[PDB]
Amino acid sequence: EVQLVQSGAEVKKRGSSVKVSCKSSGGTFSNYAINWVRQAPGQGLEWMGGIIPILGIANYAQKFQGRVTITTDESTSTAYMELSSLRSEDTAVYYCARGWGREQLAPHPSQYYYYYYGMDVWGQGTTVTVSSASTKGPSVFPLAPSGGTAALGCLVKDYFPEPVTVSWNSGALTSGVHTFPAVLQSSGLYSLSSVVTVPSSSLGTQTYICNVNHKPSNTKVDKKVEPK
Amino acid sequence: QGVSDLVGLPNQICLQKTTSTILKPRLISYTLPINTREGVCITDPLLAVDNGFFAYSHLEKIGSCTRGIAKQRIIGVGEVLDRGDKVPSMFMTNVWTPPNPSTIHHCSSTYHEDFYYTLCAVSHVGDPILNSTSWTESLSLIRLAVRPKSDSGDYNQKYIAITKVERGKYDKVMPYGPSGIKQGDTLYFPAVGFLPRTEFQYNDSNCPIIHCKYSKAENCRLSMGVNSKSHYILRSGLLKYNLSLGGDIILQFIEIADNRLTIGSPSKIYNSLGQPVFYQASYSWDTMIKLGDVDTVDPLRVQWRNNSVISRPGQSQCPRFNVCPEVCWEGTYNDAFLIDRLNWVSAGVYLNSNQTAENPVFAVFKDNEILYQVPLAEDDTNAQKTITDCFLLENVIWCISLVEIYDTGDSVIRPKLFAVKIPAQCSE
Amino acid sequence: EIVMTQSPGTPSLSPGERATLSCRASQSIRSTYLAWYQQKPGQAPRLLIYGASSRATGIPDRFSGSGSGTDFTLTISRLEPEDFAVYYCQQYGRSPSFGQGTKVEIKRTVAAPSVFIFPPSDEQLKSGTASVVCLLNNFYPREAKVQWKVDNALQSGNSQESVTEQDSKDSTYSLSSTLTLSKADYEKHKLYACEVTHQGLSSPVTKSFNRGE
Ligand SMILES: *[C@@H]1O[C@H](CO[C@@H]2O[C@@H](C)[C@@H](O)[C@@H](O)[C@@H]2O)[C@@H](O[C@@H]2O[C@H](CO)[C@@H](O[C@@H]3O[C@H](CO)[C@@H](O)[C@H](O[C@H]4O[C@H](CO)[C@@H](O)[C@H](O)[C@@H]4O)[C@@H]3O)[C@H](O)[C@H]2NC(C)=O)[C@H](O[C@@H]2O[C@@H](C)[C@@H](O)[C@@H](O)[C@@H]2O)[C@H]1NC(C)=O
Ligand SMILES: *[C@@H]1O[C@H](CO)[C@@H](O[C@@H]2O[C@H](CO)[C@@H](O)[C@H](O)[C@H]2NC(C)=O)[C@H](O)[C@H]1NC(C)=O
Ligand SMILES: *[C@@H]1O[C@H](CO)[C@@H](O[C@@H]2O[C@H](CO)[C@@H](O)[C@H](O)[C@H]2NC(C)=O)[C@H](O)[C@H]1NC(C)=O
Ligand SMILES: *[C@@H]1O[C@H](CO)[C@@H](O[C@@H]2O[C@H](CO)[C@@H](O)[C@H](O)[C@H]2NC(C)=O)[C@H](O)[C@H]1NC(C)=O
Ligand SMILES: *[C@@H]1O[C@H](CO)[C@@H](O)[C@H](O)[C@H]1NC(C)=O
Repeated sequence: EVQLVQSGAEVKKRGSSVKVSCKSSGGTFSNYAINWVRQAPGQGLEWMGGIIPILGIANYAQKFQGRVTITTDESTSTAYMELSSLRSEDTAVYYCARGWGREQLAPHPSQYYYYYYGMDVWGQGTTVTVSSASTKGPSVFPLAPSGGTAALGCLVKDYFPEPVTVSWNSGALTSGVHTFPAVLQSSGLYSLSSVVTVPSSSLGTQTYICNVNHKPSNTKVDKKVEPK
Repeated sequence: QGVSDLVGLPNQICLQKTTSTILKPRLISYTLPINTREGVCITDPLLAVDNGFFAYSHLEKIGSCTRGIAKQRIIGVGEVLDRGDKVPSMFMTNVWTPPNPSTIHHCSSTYHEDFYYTLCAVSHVGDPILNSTSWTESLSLIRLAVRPKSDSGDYNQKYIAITKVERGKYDKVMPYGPSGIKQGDTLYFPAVGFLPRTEFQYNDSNCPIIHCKYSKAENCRLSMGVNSKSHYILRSGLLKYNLSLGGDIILQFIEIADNRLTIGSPSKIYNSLGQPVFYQASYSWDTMIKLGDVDTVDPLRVQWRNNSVISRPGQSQCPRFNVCPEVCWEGTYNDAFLIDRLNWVSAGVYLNSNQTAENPVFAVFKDNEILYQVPLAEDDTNAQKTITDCFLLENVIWCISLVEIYDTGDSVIRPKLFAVKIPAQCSE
Repeated sequence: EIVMTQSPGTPSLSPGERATLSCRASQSIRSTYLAWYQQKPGQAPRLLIYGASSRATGIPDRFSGSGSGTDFTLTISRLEPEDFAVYYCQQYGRSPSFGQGTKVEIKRTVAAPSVFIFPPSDEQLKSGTASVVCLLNNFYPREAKVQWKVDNALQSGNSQESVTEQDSKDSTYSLSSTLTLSKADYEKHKLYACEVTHQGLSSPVTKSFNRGE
């Protein structure tokens, strides 16, 4: 088996460029094609372009012609995608994927065509976030409970970049927990909620602590949530 | 007997249109030296067969066919013989290999008694067609014996730089086409002349824009060059080479007449049933097949057929069956071989697609109907160039066809060779 | 410059049922250049069908592809639980392009939400901004509407939403809405209400608190 291992997550400023890499790890590129496919969050897959390393040639979707360069280092069996003049629209997971690729005789005296077939070996993807905001850990605020069943929570607000992790009672509490997808607010910061459903009488006996971890700023906040 | 030029009275063929598979191709690609290896393209193929002998050429590159590194050019000759299966086949006798393969372009083979003379262009600027201004006209002739001899010096293989070219008003001339003919001791190679747009004599009124609402009268003239603002236009014709003259070596260019004039394109002059026929590729808006009896050789004037069924794939601007003057340079070379002059039945391979180079179909056809045909490959098969030459085998009309195909078995673009007997009866 | 459009938007089926997804091309294409992919959340896509009918290697029999020209179809003969995912069609060749995707979802009975309102924490008001949260818990189907009222004045553009994927145990959804105020504007009002509409709710349900009690 081959494995495509992609470069790590990126946070890039508005207007800069980025160069994701993808390494073949368990077989070379020999005569296959390497495609690049991006996916904005919540949105669908979008083919950006491809390269056939055993030939010289690389081809691009019209939408990305000019902004995207795709190259290889065939010796180290690695492919690169460079996207320049980045904007918020380019915040996405960028996948690298292998398939058949093929040069084709064209109905032309000199031209040739290049066909990229289905993609069966995929990399793990690289998240790239285009924003002007700076690294920032969150603030955690209780969502006070107020029979027969009650609900309480934690609001994890104004942090950057993704991700946040949330547990309850150090992971001992898992049933009835809903941790929601983060939302992005017009400040360029993220915010999410984590809630848990408990018995209404359970509010007397037990205690509830949410444990929020934010790695980009080495932040750890435990916050207890009281019926006020 | 053995294999002879198609001449005299040959064995009868079904002359009526039938949809039932009465042609069965035989693959003979193993007889030519196409040694497959992963990641090597094999292009610029050439095939000629005259009087039981044949010439073949290819250039194999490493990687792409456009930007690949030229690995090896080969020009070879041999005999076309019976396998034992009463089926004609190629057997190499003599192969030449230049020292620099990226230097030799647009070869063209003409047979005369003991040799195949192969006229080629020499260039250090790439393809002269795409680098016309930078190309210094330089021509070579590789003469190869079809029957090599033991201790003969240069009888087996003689290279000749050409130094005297008579080219009239044209700046440069070049061989342009797979094969030519002989008349007595004179050889004629299909050729192209480069003439500056400024000195091209053409009245736009002759452009037939009449039933074409979106066609401008300027389009024909603009299409006489590989783009609208090209420095040169290209004009098909012949390079004549009179062997009787002896001494050193004079090539004279003969332009094609301007009846149904289209841009200079790879062409073929061949002999059939004792007189010459001409095929010219359709590389522009005039997409129906251009072929017919040669009326005069010098000057060169072709009696083009009014053929309404055979065409070639194009791109968006001049696709298959387009008839209106447009400004375009696109199409493929798919020649045909006349096999019956009294009924004007020809045999050839066409690409059965509109804007894609695919689906090679071997077909026997008159001017206005395809009599019978058969595929040579599956229905998504990438295929571009086809060269079809026909001959007699114990008086049975056979045709050998080279087709540049993408071979899925090796994942490689390369030529393939087919033999097809033209059947006498029309049933099963 | 070929566009693929996919249908239905979001079908709801049950384990053991048969799913059939459709993909329509903006122009005719040869069958050999159509592919189908699967994607589960937080994972890369994997190829299921290629050449419009050929199963990729390692792919179960229940997946099959068909169609030609402009219209192509992917059939799961009998759904397993792990089949509930997103399915993309794609045409490939000179400039490949994807469909927009079809999510196959587990069907169950309609389930009304439970609704909870959360006033802002004092600790956040100390910092000058104020969030008010609404939780719609364990409902089905996915479509629910959250109207924010302040003294019965409905607003727009100041309240964001988020939804969980289907619960693995009960196949429901949950939604969280965050209405955001300046502390200034929060001080200026008394009754704060969440109004929820959902198919399992004939009369809209409302939960409200009066500020500071
Ligand atoms: C490959 O291209 C062929 C040629 O396309 C034409 O030429 C190119 C250069 C361009 O100008 C195109 O716009 C042209 O269509 C296609 O074949 C042609 O198809 C057309 C229309 O389908 C045929 O025409 C008809 O001619 C008949 C004459 O007997 C008439 O019956 C008919 O008239 C009626 O229709 C026109 C509108 O089309 C209206 O005025 C009235 O409705 C009128 O009553 C048409 O004029 C033409 O004969 C074809 N030429 C051929 C076969 O050489 C071909 O398309 C395929 O072939 C035809 C036969 C049908 O099967 C099509 O459905 C089919 O797609 C292209 N092939 C492919 C795969 O696209
Ligand atoms: C077309 O011909 C031009 C003219 O010579 C070529 O340009 C030369 O290329 C060589 C090799 O790259 C250089 O050493 C020369 O300096 C180039 N000359 C000039 C004036 O730039 C060119 O390479 C050819 N192009 C193609 C596509 O074949
Ligand atoms: C090829 O060359 C031969 C020899 O030069 C030509 O034969 C001569 O033709 C002229 C004019 O027709 C005669 O006056 C001479 O008597 C011929 N000489 C000989 C030795 O035969 C021949 O015509 C040339 N053919 C072509 C097609 O150019
Ligand atoms: C193809 O058709 C054209 C037009 O019908 C023919 O061209 C004419 O041929 C006559 C001789 O029969 C010439 O005198 C004319 O000058 C030609 N052009 C015209 C009339 O415009 C041509 O002969 C036909 N060719 C074949 C092989 O049938
Ligand atoms: C071009 O053709 C028209 C039509 O016959 C003619 O009147 C005109 O003189 C021609 N021009 C030239 C330069 O021959």
